Amino acid sequence: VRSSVHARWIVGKVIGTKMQKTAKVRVTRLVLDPYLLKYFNKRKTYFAHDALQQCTVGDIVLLRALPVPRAKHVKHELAEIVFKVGKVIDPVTGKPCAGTTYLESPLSSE
Amino acid sequence: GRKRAKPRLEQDSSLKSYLSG
Amino acid sequence: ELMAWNQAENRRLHELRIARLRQEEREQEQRQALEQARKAEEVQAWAQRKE
Amino acid sequence: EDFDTRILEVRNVFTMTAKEGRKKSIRVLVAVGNGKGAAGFSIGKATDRMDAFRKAKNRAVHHLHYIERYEDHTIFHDISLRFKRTHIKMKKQPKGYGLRCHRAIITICRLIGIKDMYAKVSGSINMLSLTQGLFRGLSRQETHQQLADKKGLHVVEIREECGPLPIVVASPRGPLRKDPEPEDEVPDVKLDWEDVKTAQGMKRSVWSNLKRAAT
Amino acid sequence: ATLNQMHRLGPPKRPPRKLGPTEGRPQLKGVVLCTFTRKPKKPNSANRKCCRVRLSTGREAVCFIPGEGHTLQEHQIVLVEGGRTQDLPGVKLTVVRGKYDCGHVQKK
Amino acid sequence: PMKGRFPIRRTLQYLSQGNVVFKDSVKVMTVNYNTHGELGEGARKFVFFNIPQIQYKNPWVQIMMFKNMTPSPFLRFYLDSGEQVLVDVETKSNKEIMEHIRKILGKNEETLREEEEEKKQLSHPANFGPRKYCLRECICEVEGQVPCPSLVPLPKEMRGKYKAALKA
Amino acid sequence: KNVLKIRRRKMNHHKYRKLVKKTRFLRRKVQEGRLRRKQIKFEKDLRRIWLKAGLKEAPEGWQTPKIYLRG
RNA sequence: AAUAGGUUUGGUCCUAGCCUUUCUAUUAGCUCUUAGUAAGAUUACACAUGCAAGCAUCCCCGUUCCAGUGAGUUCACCCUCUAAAUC
RNA sequence: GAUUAACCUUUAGCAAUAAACGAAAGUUUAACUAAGCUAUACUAACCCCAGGGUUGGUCAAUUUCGUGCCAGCCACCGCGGUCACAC
RNA sequence: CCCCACUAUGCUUAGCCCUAAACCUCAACAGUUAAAUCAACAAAACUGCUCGCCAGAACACUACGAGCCACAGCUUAAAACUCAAA
RNA sequence: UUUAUAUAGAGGAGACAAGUCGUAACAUGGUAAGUGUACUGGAAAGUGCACUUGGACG
Ligand code: FES
Ligand SMILES: [Mg+2]
Ligand SMILES: [Mg+2]
Ligand SMILES: [Mg+2]
Repeated sequence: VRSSVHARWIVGKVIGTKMQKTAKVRVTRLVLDPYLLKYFNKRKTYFAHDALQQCTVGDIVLLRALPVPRAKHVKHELAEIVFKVGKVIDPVTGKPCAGTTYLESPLSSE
Repeated sequence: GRKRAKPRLEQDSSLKSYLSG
Repeated sequence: ELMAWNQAENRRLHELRIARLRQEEREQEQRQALEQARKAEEVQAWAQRKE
Repeated sequence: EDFDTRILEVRNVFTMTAKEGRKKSIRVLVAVGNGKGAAGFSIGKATDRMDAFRKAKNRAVHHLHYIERYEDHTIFHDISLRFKRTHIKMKKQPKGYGLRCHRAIITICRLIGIKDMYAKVSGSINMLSLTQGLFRGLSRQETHQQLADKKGLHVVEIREECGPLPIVVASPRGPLRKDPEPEDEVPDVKLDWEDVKTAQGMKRSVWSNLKRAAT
Repeated sequence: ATLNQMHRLGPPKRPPRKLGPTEGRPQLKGVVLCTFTRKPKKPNSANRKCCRVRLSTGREAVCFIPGEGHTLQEHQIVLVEGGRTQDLPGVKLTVVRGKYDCGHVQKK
Repeated sequence: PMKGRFPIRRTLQYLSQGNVVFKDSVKVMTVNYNTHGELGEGARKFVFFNIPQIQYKNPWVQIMMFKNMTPSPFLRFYLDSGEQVLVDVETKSNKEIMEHIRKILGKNEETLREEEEEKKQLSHPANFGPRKYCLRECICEVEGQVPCPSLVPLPKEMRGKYKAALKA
Repeated sequence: KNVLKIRRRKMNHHKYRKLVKKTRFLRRKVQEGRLRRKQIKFEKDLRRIWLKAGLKEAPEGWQTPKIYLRG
């Protein structure tokens, strides 16, 4: 559990898969503008270890901080692909969905 | 030629007289 | 305890959603019946005119 | 005899006429008020300043507004209005706050009979525009009784000095509504950036809250 | 400007305040290279007493000598301060009377 | 006036009204919602109103929004232990959503009061120092004690300039 | 409206074109010298790149093109 | 940036800059009685002279601190881990 | 010393506190303490002991002369060619 | 300025140049006609949202830098001195 | 060895005695004005092509 990496858990968007076994993820945090008091997204690039190369450019993934940085920039491991790109499984119902419409209705399995 | 004072800059002493009495 | 309560609330909301989905699917079945009633006549008229 | 007259501006308007060329005339803006909520203002054009004064005040006494005053010392609610290119933001203030307003507004408020008020003037500081916009805003304000009659509800005043005691300042004269007014968690109002900055304390100003003579 | 544009550009940046003829200093020691008179711009008509002096910064500049009468000559040490001479274009320095070799204004 | 609809949202007085303060376990909160839909309306208004306040009260919690990804809006909190808390928010108004998340993950008022007491315990009243930290800068402020020489000069006997004369 | 701003712009442009016509040869020579300096500085930057990289000379088969010449 | 004010014109309205009024600091002129307190080279330019680190039954310890300067400059803060140091 | 518009004494004591050392009495310390210099600021006093700036408008406040677009003045607008509330 | 003759040019083919008072001098999208309709004029007044742009005048459709098939060029675009206006 | 790198012919901007010179602009400003571009002219400008009304009209 103890780790030297600051961000222990981060949900981000994969924006790169070119590196071997390492996905380039973009993580956006709300930041308060001190002058406008409005929250704006600030995006930071992280490198996540992906042993199975299951990350596709564009899916939403969850990254868990590694106990130690396995590389210069690789400090996190791909914990879970929260939303596969174009293959979202609706967590509320468990059925697959394509945008705001169900591919399989929740009533289908009754 | 000679200087010609601006019409808008001419002093008025009516207020001085009114405040005096 | 809070996690169990949240899961119970999720189950209750899922049941309500299932009921709402059943009602909406019956309504959509009626709407599709009306749409097919219109479309069959439209296509029959178009095909007869083309023939 | 109950009315007092105060000059707001005197201007030497020069008109170009066919024969005499530049002709001098005096345009004077005056305000008259009895100190009991009845006040007005007028413009007077003349060749002599005293004739302009006489014309302006004798005409302003015929154009009297009536400014409703909360507790006979301040306005009923915060006002923010733009007349032409002049923005006037007046804030209702408690007793003893005094008049912290543009000097013309201070004069007009003394004529009306307002003792406590705040006022910031932005945009053009045209004296006539400021004066008549001020009169418009003061005249169009809605009293607590009018609000209670409109919405059919008790207008309850909450004072920090009086603790949680609810003070009813106005009750509708007709039937009283039974359904509570909807309590939106987020009101939809247009705030002022200056007011928000002042409340948050970021409104650093070397000119705000400067000690000044009694008003 | 929209809120997004304001956030992108950030708060407005104060322009760098321009240093005056004194380079941001209340006074400057100078050596009077020469003295002469300058005609003020119209409509003012006069012969303003001025002197070119070399400042302690190495720059040479024209300074205005106020008062009536002066013993200022070449190689005399003076102290110059800011404050433009209104009727003289380009003269943005004034000699402090009574300091260094600049004797006080000789009365009468 | 202040730009934008509902400018009150951009005031510290409003951002500080978030009653929801997450426990230390919460690290990530994902808000999936749909930009259109009568059922998701409350969730939408939640994102319009409560996401700022929450983020103000929990600066170290990563909040990330997702528009029109699932047919139904929902929150999904991630805890430090690895647990994922899925909270369906369909048909719920924004106030109800805030109440629910406060109940299931927000700190109780007792914990907040205890933390406030802990914070207040740091500034001991009896300490003396700069006004930034202590209530008083010197003991001379306390009445009865010998006052500051800058205000009331000390007697010549108590001043070293004449204690040295007594030494002579 | 009046065209005082437009007239001032027109006069400025006329004066600028007159100045260019008067000294077009000197301007052309200055521009040629500037292009020469530009190419020299670009070549020096590339040389600095491959020198810091550790290569004792330019890579095999590499010649810096004259990217700042009309020809 | 204000409770604002002066200033464009023959005149008005608007936009706009400049300046005024307020509060500090340094320097300068002129002037200056006492007492208490606080603060105090322009210069990372060059330094005469004097002093500023000793202690102690020897070994050790200390002179790496305090004091000084602001030349340089995202080493100052949080977390993880873990030396030296103290108990 | 030089330099800059910028200018503290070639004082005293380890009595207090802090540091170093010692088992300790103690010892040392230009740290510090107590003084010296300076209207840079704050506080207090004056019984005899007040000067500096300003007085066209903004902006509180000018009598009489002299000067005559000269000499000069201004923060901004501006004043001065014979009777200047602006020198 | 007028008359006559005549050339580049207006035309075609293939490249280049990339400018305009390129102006409805009205950014795009959505909504409103209720308030206060509203500095003025132009063209009734506004609201929501987004992008672009401006922060006294002149210096300046300039200088330098950079880019461009452009080589008396175009795009981007200053500062110093000066004024109390524009 | 060219360039970099430390001043110095020459240009440009503003002001100065300022008026002289042309009368281009403001009136249908004496030939409506202007944008872009090109050629001619030492220059004051003139003309070609398109556009604009920020001109007029039976
Ligand atoms: S500050 Fe307390 S005695 Fe001076
Ligand atoms: Mg020009
Ligand atoms: Mg067109
Ligand atoms: Mg657009």
